[PDB]
Amino acid sequence: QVQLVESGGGLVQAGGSLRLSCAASGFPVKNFEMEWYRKAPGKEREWVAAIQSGGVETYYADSVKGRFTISRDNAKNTVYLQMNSLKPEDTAVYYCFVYVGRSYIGQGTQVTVS
Amino acid sequence: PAYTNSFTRGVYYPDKVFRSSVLHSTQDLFLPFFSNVTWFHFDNPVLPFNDGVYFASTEKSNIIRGWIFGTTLDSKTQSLLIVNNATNVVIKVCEFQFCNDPFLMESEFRVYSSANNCTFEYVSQPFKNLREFVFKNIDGYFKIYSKHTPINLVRDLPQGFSALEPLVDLPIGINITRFQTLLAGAAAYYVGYLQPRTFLLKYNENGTITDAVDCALDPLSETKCTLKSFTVEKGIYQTSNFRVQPTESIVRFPNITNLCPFGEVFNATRF
Amino acid sequence: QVQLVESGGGSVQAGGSLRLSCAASGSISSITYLGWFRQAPGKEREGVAALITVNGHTYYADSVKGRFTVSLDNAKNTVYLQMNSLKPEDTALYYCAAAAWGYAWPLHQDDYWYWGQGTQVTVS
Amino acid sequence: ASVYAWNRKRISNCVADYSVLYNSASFSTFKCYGVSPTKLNDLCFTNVYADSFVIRGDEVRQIAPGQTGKIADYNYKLPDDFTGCVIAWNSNNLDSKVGGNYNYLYRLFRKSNLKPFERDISTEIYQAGSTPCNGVEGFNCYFPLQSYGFQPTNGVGYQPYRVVVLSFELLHAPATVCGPKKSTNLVKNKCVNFNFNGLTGTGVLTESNKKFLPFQQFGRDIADTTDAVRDPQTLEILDITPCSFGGVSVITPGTNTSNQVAVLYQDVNCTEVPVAIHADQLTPTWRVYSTGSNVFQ
Ligand SMILES: *[C@@H]1O[C@H](CO)[C@@H](O)[C@H](O)[C@H]1NC(C)=O
Ligand SMILES: *[C@@H]1O[C@H](CO)[C@@H](O)[C@H](O)[C@H]1NC(C)=O
Ligand SMILES: *[C@@H]1O[C@H](CO)[C@@H](O)[C@H](O)[C@H]1NC(C)=O
Ligand SMILES: *[C@@H]1O[C@H](CO)[C@@H](O)[C@H](O)[C@H]1NC(C)=O
Ligand SMILES: *[C@@H]1O[C@H](CO)[C@@H](O)[C@H](O)[C@H]1NC(C)=O
Ligand SMILES: *[C@@H]1O[C@H](CO)[C@@H](O)[C@H](O)[C@H]1NC(C)=O
Repeated sequence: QVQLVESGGGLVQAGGSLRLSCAASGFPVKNFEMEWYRKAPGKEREWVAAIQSGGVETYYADSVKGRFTISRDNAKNTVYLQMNSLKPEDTAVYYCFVYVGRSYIGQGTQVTVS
Repeated sequence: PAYTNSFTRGVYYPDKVFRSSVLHSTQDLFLPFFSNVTWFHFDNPVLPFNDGVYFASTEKSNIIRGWIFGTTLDSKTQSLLIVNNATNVVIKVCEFQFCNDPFLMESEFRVYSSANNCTFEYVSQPFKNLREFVFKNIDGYFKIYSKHTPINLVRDLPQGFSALEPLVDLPIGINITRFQTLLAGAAAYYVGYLQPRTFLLKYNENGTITDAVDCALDPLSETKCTLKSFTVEKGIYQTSNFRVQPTESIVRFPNITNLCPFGEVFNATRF
Repeated sequence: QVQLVESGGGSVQAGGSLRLSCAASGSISSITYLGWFRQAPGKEREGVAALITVNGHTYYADSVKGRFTVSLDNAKNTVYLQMNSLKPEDTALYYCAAAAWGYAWPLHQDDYWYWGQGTQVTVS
Repeated sequence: ASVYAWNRKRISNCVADYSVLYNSASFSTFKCYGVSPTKLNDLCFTNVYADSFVIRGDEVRQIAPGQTGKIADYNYKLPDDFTGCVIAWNSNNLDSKVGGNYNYLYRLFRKSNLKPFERDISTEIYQAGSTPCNGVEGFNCYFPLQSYGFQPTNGVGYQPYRVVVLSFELLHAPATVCGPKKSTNLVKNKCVNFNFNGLTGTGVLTESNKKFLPFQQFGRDIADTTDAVRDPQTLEILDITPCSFGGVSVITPGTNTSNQVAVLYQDVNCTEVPVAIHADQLTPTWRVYSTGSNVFQ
């Protein structure tokens, strides 16, 4: 019932910008918390950013403070990201993450920074 | 073979209550007087529990070490193990695999090889020496009464009366049918068994039991029990009663002998 | 076994002060934890203040930190909530809750509480 | 410990005071099920096994008896009618390194629902389709042993809450670890009630002249009435004498002769008769018959 998909990915250069999405179905975004994870090649999966269920407080990881901006749209049931200030270290496959009863992880999207 | 008689030995304090200069009667798991106890020498057979064990031992050097308690002494039922050593005693109940010939120049250990499914563990601080114990397993517990006294003879139980003080209670709560001793020279140890018996206990001015009588050994001590005195004056003292018990329980009933025609509704060709 | 009657509401200009109270009756000694709830119009009922009866430790939310205080009176068996430096985003329904199972921070609606009748605090 | 290996450790023959847990000033979700926390230290229960993990703090409300979820389904399940305490507190200041604490590695997938009070340990991966995995991770392998990411920039909901479970089960065994028992000082030579280590009663505690061996715990004399109780702190032996009682008798010479009477308080010390009856609560006409010039024993 709960399903997440990811789109909007592409290949960009260093210093570029892209806007990323994660659509949600089967549950409202006003009652559940969101997390975003990334998988670099040769590295373990690490947390990127999170929005609380009330929508009041937003947090980011230590390497991505000041450059990333995560947001949500309550009407369209889709979690968005304003992504800026690129380095080559952020080349990873991007997965959104939620706990609705059980965990449901989307198929992911490819972002290559070179 | 080689049985021994126990001369008025094996009486314990029944509770934690101090009583001074008063004759008190209890009903507990005691030793009946003048019962048979066993003596073995090398020799470690398997003996049953039978609802309470009086234990005694006479030694010159420390030959005996510990015991293996259990039900089947195998890898399906839980088994208790107490091993005393030179500086420590180890108390633990686990799932054990005892050897076929268990024994224990300064070190030898081939009694078990099994360390799975342990539940409890406990460490405390432990012919010339006479050491009397009580093993009992009542209501999921294990209580130990003890006394240490010196004697110098190599034949039988020494004379004297001694009252046994409780030491240690265990939270084990398993079923126990058999146990078996462990040794390393020769040494002696005695085993008696408890039976439910009513006693009359004599306390001194400071609460140490100096005499006792059994209320079923002989009718003089039974009059001592029902009179609550250790000196009985001359006369007739009515104590108890008796009844003759029935044996056969025969059955008598009249002649059944009617033979109603159900044979025509069981043995005819058209109903 | 725990009954709560609360009062002290009303209307005041922003920047003023108000003081809520919630009287407890019944099994007083079983009550371990007093929490003050708040439900804005168009919002879910959230937590504002906390008070342990045994220890006296207080907990506050980030939107009410430095402005709101909570105190306990064991003689009258009544918890108090004093409001200082009010802003017009505080117009909501206030509730007092008594707990008998221990203390839990932050406050949650789905746990077992003895709930009050609700009071109106309106600021502008 | 980890959530794949939170051991069911037997810590026995100890004490555990919980007032130091009460005034620690750091607890968040102190939840005692079954019994109230105010009556947790004075009375205990058996089977005092304990658990430990640092669980992620955003579904501690899912940790409840009769409530499923993610932790209750795949990590730690509570039985119905839980007797015990689950304790959660803030763990932001000490378990937080740079880049996330990748040491509390946790299981995300399991084929069946967890039984209550089960430590689940495994290496093999989740099975969800029909095509088997050949060791190399593929499209339906679904590696359950995932990572908690615990960064210092997380909020208090995302920062983990350290869980310890002081579960109390019911088996045929006495208790091993219980809370402490507070005790006041002793008073002497007074008709006072007392709370010793097991026995309570009414009498006068006096100094003794007898001696004890080190195994008697209390005493008794003939006709089953006690005489001594051990005080286990000071190591000096005290006794009991029952504080006094008796009947009263009134001596009169006749109402036609005079109005005066004499009252006989029998077998007492004749100094504490205003302490014996309530002279402050009765009449002033009764208060002149408790003390005066004609006091005679
Ligand atoms: C003890 O056993 C011996 C030999 O079996 C026997 O002679 C003796 O009578 C027994 N004692 C009692 C009290 O029956
Ligand atoms: C250990 O003993 C318990 C108690 O009977 C039993 O339930 C459990 O299956 C045993 N485990 C093993 C590995 O033998
Ligand atoms: C021990 O055995 C008896 C009879 O076989 C049984 O009634 C009892 O429940 C058993 N106890 C345990 C702990 O297995
Ligand atoms: C019926 O007849 C058979 C053979 O004669 C006999 O064995 C059987 O007992 C008879 N039935 C009854 C009820 O007597
Ligand atoms: C009171 O009565 C008794 C007997 O009835 C009598 O002996 C006595 O004298 C009386 N007292 C006075 C003062 O009359
Ligand atoms: C009665 O109490 C007084 C007050 O201390 C004491 O001096 C006296 O010895 C006591 N007498 C008796 C008989 O107990």
